[PDB]
Parts: sequence; C-alpha cells; structure tokens
Amino acid sequence: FIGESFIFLRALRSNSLEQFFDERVKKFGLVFKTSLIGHPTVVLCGPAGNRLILSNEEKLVQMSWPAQFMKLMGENSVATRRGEDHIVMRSALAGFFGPGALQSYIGKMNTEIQSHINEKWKGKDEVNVLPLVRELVFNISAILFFNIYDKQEQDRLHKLLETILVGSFALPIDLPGFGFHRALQGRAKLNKIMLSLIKKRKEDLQSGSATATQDLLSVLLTFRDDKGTPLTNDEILDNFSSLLHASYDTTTSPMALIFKLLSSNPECYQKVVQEQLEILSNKEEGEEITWKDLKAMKYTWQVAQETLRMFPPVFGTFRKAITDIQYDGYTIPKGWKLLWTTYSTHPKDLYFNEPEKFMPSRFDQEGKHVAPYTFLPFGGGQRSCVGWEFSKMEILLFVHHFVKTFSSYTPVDPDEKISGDPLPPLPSKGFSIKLFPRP
Ligand code: HEM
Repeated sequence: FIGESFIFLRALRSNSLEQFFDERVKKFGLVFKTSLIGHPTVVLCGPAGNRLILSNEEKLVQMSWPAQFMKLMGENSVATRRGEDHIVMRSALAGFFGPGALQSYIGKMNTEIQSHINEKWKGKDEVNVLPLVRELVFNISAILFFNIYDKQEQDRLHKLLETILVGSFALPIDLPGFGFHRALQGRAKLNKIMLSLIKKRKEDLQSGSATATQDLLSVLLTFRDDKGTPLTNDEILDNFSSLLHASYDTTTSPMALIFKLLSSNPECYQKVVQEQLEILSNKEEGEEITWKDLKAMKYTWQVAQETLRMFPPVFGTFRKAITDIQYDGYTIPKGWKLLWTTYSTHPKDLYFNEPEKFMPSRFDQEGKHVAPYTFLPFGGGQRSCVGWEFSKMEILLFVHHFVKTFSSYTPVDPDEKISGDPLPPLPSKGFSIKLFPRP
C-alpha cells in the first residue's frame, strides 16, 4: 500500500523533512509508526533511538535496502550483504580505507587536488564551484580506485555514473523510456568496463606491472579471507558500483558548501586561513603536505563537521527487524522496517544550542563535548561509513590548496539558496565566486 510514502517523498523533495518527523513526534512521540515504500516502518528519533538501530546490527536488526537500490548496486556488495559476508567485505575494504592504509594514498590525492586547483581555478576571475568539485571528486575516485588518469576515460566513467545515479531517485519502472531503465543500462555498461579492468589488472599483477597496494582494485583483487577465498568478480563489481554511489554525491556536498558557509561567517574563514598558513610557515617550499600536516588541520576539520551537521548529505537510512524487539514499552515486530534520521538531533536546539548558527567551536577538542548519538553524519555501528576518513582527507586537502592559492574570494550571489530535492544538499546555482589569487 502507498502508506505515508507519498507524503514522505513530498517532504523530502520539499527540502523540509525535519517537519515530516517533527509533526509525527508532536502527535505520537519519538517512537512512532508509519508506512514507507510499501513496508511497515517505525522511526526512532533521538539519541536513544539512534543507539538502538545503529549499535545492534545482526543482533536485533539488519541493513535493508529498497528493491530498486539492490538492483542498481547489486546484491554482492558490502552494503547489500549481511552477517559473516559483510564482516569479510569490511575487512577487505579496510585494506584500503583503514587509517594505516589511507596514509599511502595521500600523495596521489594531494597531487590531483593541487593539479586541479592550478589548472581550473588559479587563472580564473570567477568559477562555478559545484561542477569543479564534482569533477575533482570523481577523478580522485578514478585515480585511487582504478589508477585511471586518462582524462577522456575519466569523463566517460563520470558520465556513466551520472546516468546510473538518476535511476536511484526515479520511479523504479524498468521500461524502455524511463529513467530507471536507462540507469540499469548504464550499470550494465559499467559492469562490462569494470570487468575489462579486472581482467587486465589480473594480467598486470602476474607480470609485475601493477602492485597489490597501488589502488582499490588491486587491494580487492589480492584480498583473501581467513580460509584463503578471494572475492568473486561479481563481488568486486558490485562493491565498486556501491562505492561509487557512496563516494561521489556525498563528498561533493561539504566540498561545495564549505566555502559558502565560510563566506557567510568570515571570522571562521579567518581562523581557517591562519591555521593553514601556519602549517605552510613550518614547511620548506616544494615540500608536500604530509599525513602529519593533515592531523594539524583541527579547526578546518571542525568547519567541515559543522557543515555536515547543518547540511547532512545522508539524512538517514533503514534497517529490518530480524527479531521481535521490545522498545519504550512497545514491540517492533520482526519483518518491520526501522528508520533513524539526523533530523532528530542535528537541527535541534536541545542538542546543539542555536542550531541555525554556524559554530565550528561545537567540535572543539576533537569533539570532546558532543553527546553520544547526536552528531551522526557517517552513521554508526557495524554499518558506519566505510569512507569517512577518505572524505575527510579530500576536504582538508581541497581547503588547504584553495587557501594556499587565494588571498580572498567573493560570492557572486550572497543570497544563493542551498536546496537539494535529491538527497544531496548543494548550492542551488552552483556557488559562483569571484577569485583573488595570492600575488
Ligand atoms: C567518499 C568516500 C565514501 C565512501 C567510499 C563511502 C562508503 C560507504 C559504504 C560502503 C557504506 C556502507 C557500509 C556498510 O554497509 O557496511 C557507507 C555508509 C554510510 N555512509 Fe559513506 N562513503 C563515503 C563518503 C560519505 C560521506 C561524505 C558521507 C556523509 C557526510 C557518508 C555517509 C554515510 C552514512 C551515514 C552511512 C551509514 C548509513 C546507515 O548506517 O544507515 N559517506 N559509506
């Protein structure tokens, strides 16, 4: 049955959503009943509800994706697998996204961001930030996932992913003239492309032309579980498809918005500049940014977090009750759906005083003063974001090189709105800015 799916969809595109939950909390409370995407759903608002859903994976709940997302991502990815297979895939992914592993890719990421800024920003009087950020974010994935530096090949894959992403928000009608149908065709083309990259990679590894750690493709190809089993081609394809979905639209949001919010709060921009320039003062010219420099960008990371609080790229996500669960006096029946949202804590004065104000100081001392399960841009528990530290690296390096290159900037439209009907919140006009390069 339609249930409340239509009203929820209406509120989502309306870019409100907070109200959708607010009025249901006002009428029923934090733990209330609803029907979404044809399933009986219970929304658990607030920190206590967040802990229930997020911290009890495989105990009381399991990740549940809607049918259409399963068809576009595949059934063999880390996001669509459960139980033991999920834990193995996270272990394989940790070989690239883990803190020790991520440090070996900072050089490649730094170089691309540096080259992108110099080529497409440094010499312009004005730029439209959003398309540049999208290009940079995708190209970093192409380099770090597949070692693809060829610009035409990067653009080809970039266009293909855009077509697939259209279907994830269209009506799931697999018919010749619908958006979902074209997305499914795009996924088929991408699968064939990635299959050829897998084959050539297997050869390149056997002939000593590629290493086991150079990129994500090699890490996943060389992974073996505790019993010596490698991942299958379908598992590698679906994981790459899922990782492209997860990485492109999400990271684009804070990167595109960070300098919009900073332009409205110049005192915070002043502190970002001072932090970044102080880091450069202690380096010789030509010396590359290091992982140690990265960890010194504390205030910059506080600005990024406050951007994520006010404009979460992922409003929330769904689980399925794998057992009858007793919560707040009620019993969520097995087979029912559960939903948590950042909108129950992120915009609330109760958890973040003056929530409408941009205050990076909320995350002072590495977030010491943030209450548990109130700031959740990357979720939590066994299903927490695989790539959050990858995103953090991109944002910090991007901010660093921008501040290094430019003395100042000025928004062309200071009153530009920040909407997103599709999940990703972004500058409504792409955030055009005038640029002032350092002399
Ligand atoms: C850029 C690289 C990124 C990669 C490779 C990535 C990858 C992933 C993957 C594979 C998962 C599923 C983990 C699992 O099922 O075990 C996940 C979860 C998640 N991601 Fe990310 N992600 C990235 C960036 C981001 C960003 C920037 C945000 C938001 C600021 C974000 C928000 C989330 C959230 C909230 C979840 C958990 C959803 C839930 O538990 O219901 N991701 N990510």
